Amino acid sequence: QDLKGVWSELSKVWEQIDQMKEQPWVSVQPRKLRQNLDALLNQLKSFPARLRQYASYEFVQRLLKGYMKINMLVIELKSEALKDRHWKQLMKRLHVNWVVSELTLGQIWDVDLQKNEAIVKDVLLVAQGEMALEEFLKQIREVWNTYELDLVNYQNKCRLIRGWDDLFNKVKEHINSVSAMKLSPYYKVFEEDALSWEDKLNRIMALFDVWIDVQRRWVYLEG
Amino acid sequence: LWSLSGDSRLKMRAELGEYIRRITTVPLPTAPNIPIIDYEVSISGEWSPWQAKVPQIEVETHKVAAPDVVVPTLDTVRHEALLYTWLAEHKPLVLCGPPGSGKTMTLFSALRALPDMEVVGLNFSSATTPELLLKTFDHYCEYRRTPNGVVLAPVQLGKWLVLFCDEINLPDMDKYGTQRVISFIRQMVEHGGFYRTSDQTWVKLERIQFVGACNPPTDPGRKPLSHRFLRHVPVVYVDYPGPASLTQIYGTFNRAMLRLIPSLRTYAEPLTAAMVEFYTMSQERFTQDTQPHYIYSPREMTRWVRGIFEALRPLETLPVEGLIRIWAHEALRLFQDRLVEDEERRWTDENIDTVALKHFPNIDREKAMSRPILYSNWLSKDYIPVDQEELRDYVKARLKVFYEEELDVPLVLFNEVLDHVLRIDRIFRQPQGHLLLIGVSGAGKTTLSRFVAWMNGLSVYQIKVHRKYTGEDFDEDLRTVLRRSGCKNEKIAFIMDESNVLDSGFLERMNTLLANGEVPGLFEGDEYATLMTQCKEGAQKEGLMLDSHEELYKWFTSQVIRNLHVVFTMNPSPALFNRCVLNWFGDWSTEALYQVGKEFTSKMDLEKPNYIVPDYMPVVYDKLPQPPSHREAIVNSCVFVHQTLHQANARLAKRGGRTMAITPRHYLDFINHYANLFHEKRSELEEQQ
Amino acid sequence: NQMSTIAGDCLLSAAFIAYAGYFDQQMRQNLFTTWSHHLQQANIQFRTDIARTEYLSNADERLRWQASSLPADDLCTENAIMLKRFNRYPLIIDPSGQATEFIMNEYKDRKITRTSFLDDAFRKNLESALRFGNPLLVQDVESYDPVLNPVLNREVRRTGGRVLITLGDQDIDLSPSFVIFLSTRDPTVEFPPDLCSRVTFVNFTVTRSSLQSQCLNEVLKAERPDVDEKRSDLLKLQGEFQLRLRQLEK
Ligand SMILES: Nc1ncnc2c1ncn2[C@@H]1O[C@H](COP(=O)(O)OP(=O)(O)OP(=O)(O)O)[C@@H](O)[C@H]1O
Ligand SMILES: Nc1ncnc2c1ncn2[C@@H]1O[C@H](COP(=O)(O)OP(=O)(O)O)[C@@H](O)[C@H]1O
Repeated sequence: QDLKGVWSELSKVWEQIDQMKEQPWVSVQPRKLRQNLDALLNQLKSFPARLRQYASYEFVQRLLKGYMKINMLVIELKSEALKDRHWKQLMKRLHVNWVVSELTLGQIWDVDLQKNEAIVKDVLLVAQGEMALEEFLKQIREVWNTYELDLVNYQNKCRLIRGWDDLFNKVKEHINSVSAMKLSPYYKVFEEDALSWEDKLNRIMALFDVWIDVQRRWVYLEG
Repeated sequence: LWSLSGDSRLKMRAELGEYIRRITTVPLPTAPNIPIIDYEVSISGEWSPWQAKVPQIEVETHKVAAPDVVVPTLDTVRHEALLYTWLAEHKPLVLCGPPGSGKTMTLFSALRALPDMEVVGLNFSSATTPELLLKTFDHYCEYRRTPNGVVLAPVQLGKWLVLFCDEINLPDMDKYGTQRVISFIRQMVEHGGFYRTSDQTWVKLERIQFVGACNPPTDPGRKPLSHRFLRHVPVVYVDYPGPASLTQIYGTFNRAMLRLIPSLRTYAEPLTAAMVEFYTMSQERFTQDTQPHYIYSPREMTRWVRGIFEALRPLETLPVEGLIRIWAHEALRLFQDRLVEDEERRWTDENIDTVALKHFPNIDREKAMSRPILYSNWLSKDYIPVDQEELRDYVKARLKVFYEEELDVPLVLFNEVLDHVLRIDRIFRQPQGHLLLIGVSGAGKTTLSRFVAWMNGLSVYQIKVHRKYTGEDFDEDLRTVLRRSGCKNEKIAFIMDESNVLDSGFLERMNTLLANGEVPGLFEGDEYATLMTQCKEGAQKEGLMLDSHEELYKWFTSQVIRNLHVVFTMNPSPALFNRCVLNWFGDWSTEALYQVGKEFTSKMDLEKPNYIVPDYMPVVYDKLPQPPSHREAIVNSCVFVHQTLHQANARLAKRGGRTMAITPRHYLDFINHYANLFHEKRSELEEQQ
Repeated sequence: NQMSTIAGDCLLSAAFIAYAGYFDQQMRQNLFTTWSHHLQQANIQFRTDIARTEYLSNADERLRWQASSLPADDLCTENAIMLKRFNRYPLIIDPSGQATEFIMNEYKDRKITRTSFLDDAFRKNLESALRFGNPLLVQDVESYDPVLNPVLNREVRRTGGRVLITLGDQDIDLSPSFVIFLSTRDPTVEFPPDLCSRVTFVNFTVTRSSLQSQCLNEVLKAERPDVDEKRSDLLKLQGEFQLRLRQLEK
């Protein structure tokens, strides 16, 4: 009858949803996930009005609607934000024991992301702040690993260092910004790295402050 | 005629023509009505009117009011003849006239019309230095030693490089009354070359020209050009297009735009006549003497045509009713919201409906009679008329969501808030480059800008200036916002205030983007290469390819002119005030203060059933009940307190001065203090009881 | 009866402590008289001839302020009340140094720190105070630093169960119990409306009416101590005597 037909359609939709949820979280593409969820919703809407009044169909449709709503949270979760420590915080707060390698969208969808929106958003914001500071340390690291001291010949005797203003401005800016993250709240995560880089910058500053004076006095006495 | 007093007004040209007719013996145009300046000399040796050489053009429906399209007219053809005459002898020339009169764009058209001329546009800022000219020569030209001396010529062969330098008088004079770039141009024009600082030798220019354009020197920030430089450069006064030219150009534009819907082809001419009449009358009043932002130009009518075209683009089968409704709405949004006094506003509205009836009397008075005349694509799927109540409910729900997600402070929607939200949305939707907001501090300009940006999916970028800011950081942030808007299709809404701007270097970088949509001076070296690379990646996202690097920059520019919308604010420049759609976000009116007090004191318990209704005490004319209750009386007393602070400040200014401005933030503070103190005292007395 | 007459008194006191700043004594009195006259015209039951000095602060705070090196002027007491109950951070304007010394002795327990806009370490002291909930005082507010806009606006980027505030490109935790007191030396300074809206102006400048009131109070205290005692009794009769009776009842 009509009930048997709607049960068969519900079974087909459930099979489609389970087959899609078999996709591991690593390989779940949010854009394609949204497109396929929209296709499933359109398939559901293609059912006749008599079949649409059944409670099971309404429950499946509202579950898919909730998945579409939390699709933004899916996009935000599958970024370079979470890494695995923030995932560990999410596991600790949600009291669920998943496997990172075996993680699939089905496990995450079973846990109510809509109900846990506050926890998820807090974890995402913490992951955002860390990325910014970590990237900044990486920048500083790249700049000071790719920095070369310019040398210019002096009367065919030696090659004195040219570009004191640029180097001193860079050092001062970096020192001020190092103090700046030392003021940051997310700084406790990168505390030791910031301390080490500050020590390196202080050593550089103290070396070049004496070096410029030695260069100036040396050229004066050479003349 | 065209050299003597060729840089003066029409009246002075006519006066010189009359004097010459009096003194000369040569035959002159026999017509006593048309001034001689409107005639020309044919190769046969007879005076022929300039009208006969004006062709009738029919621009595409999809190109109506295009930023670069040109409609030939009498002024355009006369100036085109003069430019060809003065470029044949390679004499640099300057087009001087009021903002928006049609100098820069017409100069682009005339220069690009020639096939053997390469045009380079340089925007002379207030900090312009000859280093800019040297950089342009390095980028476009090469140094050649084979002739007698070192020679600077464009890389392209057979091409005369025109260095179009608009805003030529803008660069600042030094402490001793001279402009370095002006002197550089004078040296390179009179002598024909310059000394390069690399090895101190005289390089000679070949195949390099100069062309300029500027606002009148009397305008703010404009320095008169040196006589030694002015001796070489003839100047032409390109004044505001006359009623005839305006009617012709915008009749052509209307005839092109209305071809989308065939039901209103016959109404194109009366519509154009109505627009030009309203523009003329709105230019007669609201002179710059009354307010600095009361500047009117054919740019206003161009925006007027463009808005009507945008509103009619998706809509099909529109009667004359909707056409005149959209005409009136655009007139309201362009000629009415920039105003300050309510008398001016009502004058504008009465003039609008009067003109609508003058050229459309047969129509029913229901479109203009309708008071709200506010549209919103938010309701339904397109830009259609919408009633105020349904829109109010929708925006209240959306703002509920909004102050649930960021901006935790509550907001009350009085009618002014709704109007300003609609205006800001209208500006954001169109592919424009700025929305400048002027109003008293704390009234809510930035808040509503952020709210509309949140609705329309606009990202928010605010520069957090400190005491140690610099121009380099500001330019870097500009380029960052551009790359987020050009390299990525993400639509940004840059939010800045007068506090962030310190020097004029932070300014005119706006104006060039507002009139153009790009700032060439920001992209150089590795930054320009990274811009092209990220633009290539964005093209891959859009489906394009590397294509041409210059075409990558062009795609960046198009994305910026379509996506980016910088919004900037002051408390209450003749150019920035015309490149922006200026919306007057005045201090909250009595009704606004009443609504603020009512909703922000709602939680307070002030229900006194035995309240004896008094007489007088009128502050809010629209008291919710005719006999006020305790709550209404208290809110009326609060708005009366605010009005009394306003009056006390005005009186203190009258007798001596030394006053501090009263802002709506003060009203919010007063209401918050009232609620907190009332709650504390009530709780203490209840505890004692 | 007191419950019947609460709303008008609260309205008057809030309007006084929110609007009637930066005004001299006669201007404040005129504004309060106008507000009370309007409330009478509106038949709003506010306590007649209310005095704002003890309505917003009973005896103990007044004695503590007096022990905190604060002048006994009525204008000074009103300014101290404004300093105690403020929503926007106050901007002290005092030709003398009495107000700075008072606000300094008042917040010694909280480790109030001296700083000025002209100092290059002003920003560093700012974030240092903003971290541990340390009150901060800034002088020479004529050269106002725009970096204070986020903190004056009280913008809160609360996220993840914690409070945030953005200072330039840097983000800092908005520690609780943090107050900043802008101060100045020049009585005649024209602040921009952007700064004017974000602060509660607290004027200590001596004018004709303020000095006249000081001289009248001094001569009443000296020549006729009985009248001064009766006036103090009248002032206490609103809150202090009732508080003493309530304590004796307890
Ligand atoms: N004769 C005309 N032909 C075509 N467009 C015109 C004409 N007159 C005015 N316009 C229009 O008016 C506006 C004038 O813009 P344009 O940039 O040329 O002004 P401007 O006075 O040179 O400006 P600025 O001094 O700010 O550079 C444009 O929208 C242009 O399309
Ligand atoms: N319609 C409104 N209702 C309630 N509060 C408002 C309204 N408009 C503005 N405000 C308040 O004004 C404060 C600051 O306004 P802001 O946008 O900074 O003004 P401006 O743009 O002039 O700087 C905000 O905290 C906001 O709460």
